[PDB]
Parts: sequence; structure tokens; C-alpha cells
Amino acid sequence: SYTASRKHLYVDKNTKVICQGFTGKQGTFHSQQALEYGTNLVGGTTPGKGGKTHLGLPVFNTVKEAKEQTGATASVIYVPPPFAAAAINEAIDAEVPLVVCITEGIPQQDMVRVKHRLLRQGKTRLIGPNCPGVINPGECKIGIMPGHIHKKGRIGIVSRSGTLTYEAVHQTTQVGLGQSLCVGIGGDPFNGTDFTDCLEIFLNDPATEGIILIGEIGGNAEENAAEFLKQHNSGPKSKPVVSFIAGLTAPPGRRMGHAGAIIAGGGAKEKITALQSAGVVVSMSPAQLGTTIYKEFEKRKML
Amino acid sequence: MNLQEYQSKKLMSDNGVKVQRFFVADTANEALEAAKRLNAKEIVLKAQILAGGRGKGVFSSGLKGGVHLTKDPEVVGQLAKQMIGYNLATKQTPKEGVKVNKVMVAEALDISRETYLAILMDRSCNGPVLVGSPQGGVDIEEVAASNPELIFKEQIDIIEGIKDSQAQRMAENLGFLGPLQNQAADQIKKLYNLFLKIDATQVEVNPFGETPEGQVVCFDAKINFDDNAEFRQKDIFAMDDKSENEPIENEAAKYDLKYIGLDGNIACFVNGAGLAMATCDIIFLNGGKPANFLDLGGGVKESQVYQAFKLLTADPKVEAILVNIFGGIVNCAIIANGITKACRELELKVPLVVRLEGTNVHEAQNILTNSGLPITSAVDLEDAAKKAVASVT
Ligand SMILES: Nc1nc2c(ncn2[C@@H]2O[C@H](COP(=O)(O)OP(=O)(O)O)[C@@H](O)[C@H]2O)c(=O)[nH]1
Ligand SMILES: [Mg+2]
Repeated sequence: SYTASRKHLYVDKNTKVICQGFTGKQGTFHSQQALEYGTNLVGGTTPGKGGKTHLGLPVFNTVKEAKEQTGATASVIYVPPPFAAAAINEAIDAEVPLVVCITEGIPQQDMVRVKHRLLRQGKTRLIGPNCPGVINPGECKIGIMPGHIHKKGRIGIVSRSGTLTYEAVHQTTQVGLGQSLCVGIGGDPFNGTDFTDCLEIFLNDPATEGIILIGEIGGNAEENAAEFLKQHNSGPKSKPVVSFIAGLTAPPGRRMGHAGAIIAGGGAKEKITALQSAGVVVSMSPAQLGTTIYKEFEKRKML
Repeated sequence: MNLQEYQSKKLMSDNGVKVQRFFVADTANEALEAAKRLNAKEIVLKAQILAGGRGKGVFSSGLKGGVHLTKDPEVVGQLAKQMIGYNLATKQTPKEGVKVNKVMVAEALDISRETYLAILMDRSCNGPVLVGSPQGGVDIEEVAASNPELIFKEQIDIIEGIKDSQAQRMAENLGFLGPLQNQAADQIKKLYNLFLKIDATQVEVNPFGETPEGQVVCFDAKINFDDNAEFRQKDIFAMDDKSENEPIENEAAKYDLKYIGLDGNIACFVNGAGLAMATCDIIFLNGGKPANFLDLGGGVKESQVYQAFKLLTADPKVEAILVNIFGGIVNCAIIANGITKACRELELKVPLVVRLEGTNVHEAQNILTNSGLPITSAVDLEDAAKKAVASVT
């Protein structure tokens, strides 16, 4: 099933990456930063321009044309929202192991269709859309996150927010713990990877000893992740987990319908205490994530 | 994006969904004048706000109930004058309420039974879902809480679509018997088509009505549209009056700058919803109250920072500005100059705190220190918070 493709989330320096929307303004930018950081970017694609050379790498028309001809195993997408949903299906059709869609603003209805078939196949793992990406510090960098704050370390990070994710990464590097694998699942409600998928990798990764989960008010993703740790991260090999939820000071939105409440039964107190009940240390200050995970190692004598 | 009831009702009318024929009255006298143009036994009056719970609401004029009905058109205008202009405070709106402007004057229809119905995209169901209850009305949430097993859910496959058996079962679960089961089932399928046609995250009809004469009608229309679908829903997004929210919010949207207001004196400015919220959070931790915050996302453009400061400072309640850009595509040493220029070609009489972190930030804050303007850089998030709070003494 689709859960099988979880393993493809853990990129390394052997993953050969390609860029959809290569010649685009963003695809051009973050492709440079990807090559400079040392990521193994082997080319990209732009309809109608297959055959040209961009950034010294080949440009193809389709993903399959780019995949088999370069042995790519990961694809990052910067296609505009109107056609981003299609760019994902092309990668799945090409059976790309890992697809990371950075584009924000894809209609939910489009992603409902993408996710529909995505859950019917186990070859392609999706991250996003509307996410920063995934990065193995020092090894592979697929996304927009700044690579100059990442140190290969012992902490695995999964974040639902965006630029907020960089805080935990930066803070964990300063305290000396570094990061084992940072993953941004994005903000869009229909995405290809949730907290549980990353928690499954972090708990099963020896290099991941501590965990940081960064969520925010809205939905029930934080509660779901809480119940997972309550089942798989309890007892002997209990890996320490830290978290911060943004918006606990935000005001309550202006509603228009009874549907939301009937389905919920949501934010701040709910997510916090629920997360805590699973045994995770919820940092109230967004600036004290690194300091918190650090002392959690000191409290358990893991430094 | 939410639209008024009357705006949604026409969408439903033009797509095979039957609803009361109505008239939109801008003034208070034209409410009763329109009640005559309609000409019908019992008339129904509804206040148009982008919120629910109108029936159980309270106007600032002491009027009890956002929806009323009568047979005398003279009474329609009587209640309209004391509705328009005042704020209707339903349990979905803040304590302040929502200023009413328009009023719907429709052909009231007798109700033999009320059922709740809603179509929407649900993350747990990985797609569209039919949500209904046979005991609907204004008390749906109470019935849903005390009696959770009166809520019927039917997941819809986005590829195959609404099946006849699904619509037939939903109608049956809502208690539509006899010939009405076919009628209601058809209206369910027509609502699901309109649901996908307009890129709606939610389509809610409460109560999904059943008249004594044997007609299934949608008496209420609450639609939430997908903002990401605006590029293909022009006509639908052109209907948004945009005048209910503060004129500074939609003006901020002229440059793709998501803005929401608060009650404070610190005007925040961040490049990320989650981060921008945490910004408002840690300020609260330090005794400060954020006045608002501007969200940029990831893109960075000189034109935005020039305007950005203009909008935040246009709010006389601002006593300081907090910049927190951690992850912009542009070498923010460039936007760092955009901060010095946005402040020089504007002056501003309030302090300003900046916290940047990205592509070569060492040189970026060098432009701020040697600029000669009231700029105080910050190293980390907690640092920017304390400094912002201290500069409002
Ligand atoms: N008998 C009758 N009652 C109506 C009619 N229109 C509205 N109502 C009543 O008004 C209540 C509130 O209506 P509505 O504005 O659609 O719902 P809201 O979302 O709670 O404001 C309904 O639950 C009905 O009891 C009508 O045409 N006939
Ligand atoms: Mg209602």
C-alpha cells in the first residue's frame, strides 16, 4: 500500500534529483542553491524546451524522459498552481520514488484527485504541496529551506508550518544537537505525508534520537500524531519528543456554517494537552525549542 | 471565500436547485416595497452577513432574531429599518457582531420538517462527503453533540462521483419517504455537481426543507469557496463585496499580502503564517499586545516592503513595527536595503525592530546600523520580542 513508500522520505547523497519547472524563476533559483549545497541534481524539465542545457544540466520535455535518461529517484516541483496538480501525476506515472511539490495555492479539488490515485499505489511518495521540502543536513537538500543552518545531528524534525520550521532547525544546531532529517509536510489539507509518516521514520531511524514536531492551530493533525506516539513511542525505547504549537494567542475566526463543529466535536488547549498526554514536551516559547530538546537529553543522560 | 446567502441562492437557482424567490433591498424602505413586488402570503426577512446563527442572533438595536416572517409587508419594512446598519451578533461572530447592510425578502414557505445537509471536502475522508441529519434546523450542533448517531456521513468518490444509490440512501437517512425520496435524492445530486462546479470547500443547507405541499427546498445557503481556485472562478470571486472587512485588509491584498487586524500597538511583519503567528505568540509572552501582522509567505519584492510599512503605519494605533524575515528567496541584504528605503521615503514616527536570517545576513544588517534611522536589529526570535515590547513606553 501507500504506507510502503514512507521509506523514500529519507533522502541521502545517493538520491539523484530532478526539477520540474527547471527554467522557471523559482526552479532556477533553488536549483542553484541545491547544486551549491551539494545535492545531486541531475537535470530538470520544461515543456517545449527539452534538449537545451540549463545550469549545465540537461532539460527534458517529460519526467519519464528525464528519469530513465538520468536515473533520477526524486523530483521537486515548482510548476504554477494551475498545472502543479498535473506535474505530480506525471511523476507518479513515471513512478518516481519521491516527489516533493513546493507549489502553494493548488485547488483542493485538484489534490483530492491526486491523493485519490496516490493512495492506490505504493511506488511514489509525495511531500506537500505547499511545503518547504525535505533535507538531510550535509547530504541532500530538496526544497527551499536555507541550507546554511543545518548540521547533521541527532534530532528529527517534522513541521506543518513553513518558515517557522527554520527556527527549530536553527535552534537545534546551536545547542549542538543538529538534525538527522527535517521534513515539512506543508499547510494544504490534502497532502501526501502527515506527521505519523515522519514519526514512523524518526522512531525507526537510529540516527534520530530526539524529535521535534512543529504544528499550529486548526484541524486535528496534532491530535492524530499525539495518539500515534501514545501507541508506538511508549515504554522502554521512548525517544524524547518536543513540540511547539503556533497560534495559541491567535483570535477565533469568523465562522459561516455548522459543518466544522459537527465534524470536530481544534486548536491550542486541545492540541497542547493532547500532545502532552502522549508524553511530549510542548515548548510554549517558539524561541526555546532547541533549549528544550537539549535539556530533555540532559534529563535522560543522552548527551 | 464566503458569499452572502442571496449571492449563493442565485448560484443554486441557476444550477437546478430550487429556492425561495427573493429580492435584495439596499435601503430600509425598499425592503417593504420589495415585499410588495414579490406579492406572497407569508414573507421571510433575513439579514445578510457572512456568518450563521442569524435566527438565534441579537441586533445592537435590541431586536431578537436575525430572521423573521409575517404576512404584512408594512411589518417587513418595520423590521428592516431596525436591522440595516446595526450589528447582528450570532454565536459564530465575535461579541461585537457584523454590521448588516442588505436584507433578503423572499417568498416564505411553510415547513413540515427540517433536515440538515452539507457537502464539503474533509481531510479525514480524503475528499468530498455528504453530511446530513434528519433533525436539522438552528439546533443542529446541539443535536449533533448530544445525539452524535443522528449524523449520517456518506463519502463520495471524486472519480466516480455521486452515485444514485448514495443520493438515494442519504435521502432515506434524512427521512425523506415516498416520492420525496426521489426528489430529495435528485436535489442531493444537483448540489454535489454545483459543489464541484464552483470549487467550494463547503456547501451547507440548513434546513434542507420539506414543504407541506410536497416540495424539497434549500432554505439556507452557506458556501465556502476555495481561494486557490479563484484563477478559474472569476465570476464567482467578483461577487465578493469586500466591504465587510476593513478597507485596509483588501488593500493589503492588492499586493498579495495577507493581513488580519488585532487590538494592540505592535505592528508585526513576518514571512510566514505559522511563523507570523508564533511572532504574535512570543510577544504576548513578553507582555506586549500585537496590533496585527503582515504575512509575505516566501516571495520578496521591493514594491511590497514599500507598501507594507505604509499599511501598518497607516493604522494610528501602531506604536512600533517588528520585522521578522527568516527565509526569503532574495538575498535579504537586498530587502534590508528595501527596509532603509521604505523607511526613508516615508519617515514614519514609530520605532522599528528587524530580525533577518538567511543568505549572508552579516552584510544585511550592516546596511541597517549605518543608515541613521530608528532601526534596532535583533539576533533571535526571543530577542526581537523583548525589544519590540520595550519600545512602546
Ligand atoms: N416556517 C418557516 N420557517 C422558516 C422559513 N425560513 C426560515 N425559517 C426558520 O428560520 C430558521 C433559521 O433560518 P436560517 O436563516 O436559514 O438559518 P441560520 O443559519 O440558523 O440563520 C429556520 O430554522 C426555520 O425555523 C420559512 O420559509 N418558513
Ligand atoms: Mg442555518
